[PDB]
Amino acid sequence: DTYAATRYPVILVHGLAGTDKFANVVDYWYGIQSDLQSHGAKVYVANLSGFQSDDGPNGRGEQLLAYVKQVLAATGATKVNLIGHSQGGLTSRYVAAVAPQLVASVTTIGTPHRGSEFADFVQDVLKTDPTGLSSTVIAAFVNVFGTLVSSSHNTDQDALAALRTLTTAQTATYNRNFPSAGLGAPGSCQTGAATETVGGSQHLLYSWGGTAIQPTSTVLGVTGATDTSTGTLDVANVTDPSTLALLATGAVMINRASGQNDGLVSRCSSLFGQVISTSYHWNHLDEINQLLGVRGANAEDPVAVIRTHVNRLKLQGV
Ligand SMILES: [Ca+2]
Repeated sequence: DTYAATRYPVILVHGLAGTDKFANVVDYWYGIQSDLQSHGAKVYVANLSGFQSDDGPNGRGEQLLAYVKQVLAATGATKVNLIGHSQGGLTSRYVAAVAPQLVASVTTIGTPHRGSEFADFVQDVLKTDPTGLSSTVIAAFVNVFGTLVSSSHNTDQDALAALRTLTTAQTATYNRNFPSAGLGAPGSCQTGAATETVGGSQHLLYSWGGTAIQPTSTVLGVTGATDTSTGTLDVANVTDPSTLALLATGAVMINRASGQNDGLVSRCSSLFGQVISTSYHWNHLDEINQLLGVRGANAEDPVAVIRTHVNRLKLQGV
């Protein structure tokens, strides 16, 4: 029907990616491209595997720019609507920066705009252990990464490179080089503006995230955390391995003062443009309806949220 029939094509920009160029990427936004298409959206999913950072000369941002130009040629459209998850939001920021006239909006879904405390933690472990692996938490993350992408003769080094880009230092510098009206003050834990007229082009800036992992009590110097997406004996804890894994990574973050997170990105780091909500009982993969659609008892429907938003865009005139 036309519910999600925006004026400009929607491009879904994945974040967690492997190193193999010749990879497969349709099922990252699990069940989302089809749903959007059923509602009239013209949806394209970018594959940016084999590129690490966004701002190189031969990086993800330039790749995505390429893809945006291809989609436009294929559709006879003049602008696109970028929706990005995790690093995907950061590289959507790059294209809008670099080519204002081709972008109608930039939406962020759990993007570590001010980095990740878990990514920070990992860089410290690697000072001592180059493999990471003596930390069970890191090892948990590596297996989750692997399940979401695949072993393609490896999971290990890709998993780690994925977090490299996302450290507080790294994003600090990125933002310095790639200013957006959508970002608030460093350290304020507030957003910027909902729009931005860059190069005669106004941009609709949106974001949302999930704060399923909540801190609880400090005893003996350590502060607990709770997953608030699950119910007691939740099957999602067995059926989906990322559920507890991201509670573990999320607990590390909490003990590095992140303070409410999806287990990878904290609430404050997530904020960009018009924040639709950060109240979702989601951990980092529930956001993309992931690990094959399993969510805890209290997690909202990822697919409805994104669809409602693509309709929002239709109503805003993009
Ligand atoms: Ca899940």
